[PDB]
Amino acid sequence: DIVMTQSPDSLAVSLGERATINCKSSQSVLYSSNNKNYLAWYQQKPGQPPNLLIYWASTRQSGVPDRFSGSGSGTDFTLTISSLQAEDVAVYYCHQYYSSPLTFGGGTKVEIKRTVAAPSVFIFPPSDEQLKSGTASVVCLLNNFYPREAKVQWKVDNALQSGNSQESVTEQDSKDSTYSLSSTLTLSKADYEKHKVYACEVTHQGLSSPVTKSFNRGE
Amino acid sequence: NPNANPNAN
Amino acid sequence: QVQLVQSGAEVKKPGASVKVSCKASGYTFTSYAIHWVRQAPGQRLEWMGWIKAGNGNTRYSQKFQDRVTITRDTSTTTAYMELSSLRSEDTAVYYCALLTVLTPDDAFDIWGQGTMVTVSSASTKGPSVFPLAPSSKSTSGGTAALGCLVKDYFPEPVTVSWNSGALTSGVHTFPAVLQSSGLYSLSSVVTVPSSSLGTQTYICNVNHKPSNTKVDKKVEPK
Repeated sequence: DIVMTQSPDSLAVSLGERATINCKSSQSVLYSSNNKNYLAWYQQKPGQPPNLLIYWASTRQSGVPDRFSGSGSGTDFTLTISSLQAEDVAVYYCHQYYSSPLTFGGGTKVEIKRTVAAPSVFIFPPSDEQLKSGTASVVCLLNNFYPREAKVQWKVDNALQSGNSQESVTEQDSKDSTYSLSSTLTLSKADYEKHKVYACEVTHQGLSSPVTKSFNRGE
Repeated sequence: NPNANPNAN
Repeated sequence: QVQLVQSGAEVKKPGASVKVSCKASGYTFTSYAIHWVRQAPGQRLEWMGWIKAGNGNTRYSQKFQDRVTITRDTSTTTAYMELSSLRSEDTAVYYCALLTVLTPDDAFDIWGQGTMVTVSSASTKGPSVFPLAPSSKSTSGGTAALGCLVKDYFPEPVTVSWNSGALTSGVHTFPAVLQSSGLYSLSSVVTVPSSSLGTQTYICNVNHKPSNTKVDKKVEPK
């Protein structure tokens, strides 16, 4: 088969800078009868199908912005984004449609380098609907921050918690290049009702000291 | 020659 | 509008079979070939085969040892792909697509939304939906955060929209987490003006096709 290999596996550049992705094929993709390179580039954002950018190695499909261009011949090709925009966050794949089976590259994760942005912290107490089922989920939201690294600790009546929360961080945002994170603290209704103060303490590079959002179990 | 993808002419 | 619509996510037990559909519309069905490509979690796109919609000829990838079967129904302008003897490695998102339709006059490339298939002995379970209501404790700088908590479901995915797709800006549907129970959970949040909470309506639309579960939850202040 025709193995496709991309370099680098991931890259990070600032907004407005140039980004380039290399793709090599284990054998030539140039067809001698029509002198065309059976190579394409695809863009894939999380949860979406791929989106064709370049075909015939260098031709850009009608709806693609001009800042995307492709070059190469035979066994070596390069995708160029002349001015990286926030919405260009994606994994980029090269693809050969020369010999069966059709094959794709390993993908190249493209990320934006951004200025520091402190998170906006929100806290949601359990819904009365959920409490009727006997469980209490307390959600702490860290919204639109950068860099991705952040630290969140739970405190119930000012006692540091351990072993009852789970975290999830989003992909990089396609508009402001930030990240968001949720920390969900889960207790039983009975255990939840034995304490007053539920606090979410947040540490991030954009903050000079930890920020705490809290509430008293009585609304 | 190309086995390829019938959709690529 | 060339368009490809696939069937919904499913859970299958090891050794069983799965059949995914691909409804095509907006073009002459029989003049192009429909491919099937899968993408295992954290993996590259992998081509499985294609079928010419007209004469129904097929070409498969040898790497599947001929447990793939691509068929096509012209009257229903729909293509199908059946994968038998499912193993743990077959858990993936299965796409149908018209890859690189290239002509001198016009060129295009269309994909289905994908169909997530999970190979597991565990049984399906629909999610519970709870509101993450806006309040003083979730206001900052005149902004208010609200959302929906989608708890205890299997397998993935659950899709979340707001106002039937009319609200997308500032939305964050977090990657699901695996709870100690083996069931998944996620939250979908959005930030809106605090001043318009009394005049605007925010409804999260939760869909879990494996269990045929559709839930709309109006998120109201306090």
